[PDB]
Amino acid sequence: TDAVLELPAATFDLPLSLSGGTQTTLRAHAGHWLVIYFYPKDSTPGCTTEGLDFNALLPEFDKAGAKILGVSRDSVKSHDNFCAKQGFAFPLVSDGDEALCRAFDVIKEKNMYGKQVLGIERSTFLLSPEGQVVQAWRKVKVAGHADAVLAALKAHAK
Ligand code: NA
Ligand code: NA
Repeated sequence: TDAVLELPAATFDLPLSLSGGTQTTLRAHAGHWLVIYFYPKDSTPGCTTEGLDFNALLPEFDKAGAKILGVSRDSVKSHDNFCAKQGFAFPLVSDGDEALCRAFDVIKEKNMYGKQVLGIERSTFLLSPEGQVVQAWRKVKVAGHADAVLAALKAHAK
């Protein structure tokens, strides 16, 4: 009833490779809120701005018991380098095979260059403590975004 997106059951058990060398799963986050933000490419201007914006709000997400995950299809090593350079204190998922991206339907097509071109569309989601996707943002405008996500989280967590 309150879900805005339905994920295949298997999505929650996908092994998600993280920066730092461990794996997580969405089911492993049961019991707390999870923010999942998808971005197209490590170490580019918009993606760096977005990551820094979430990083600055980490104590506010903590106040709510929430965790954050950033997601792109860059490698674990790329993610480690991005986290170290920028000082990120949350993990990045290396979704190299785009399994998580496809589950959230963030791989979008554009007719460009006389081709059908597929790529990650910047998108964010709020996953409840019981694993429901209760809010989505697609074609994300980076400016103001992390603040808006935090506000929405607070409103939902009540
Ligand atoms: Na970087
Ligand atoms: Na969760």
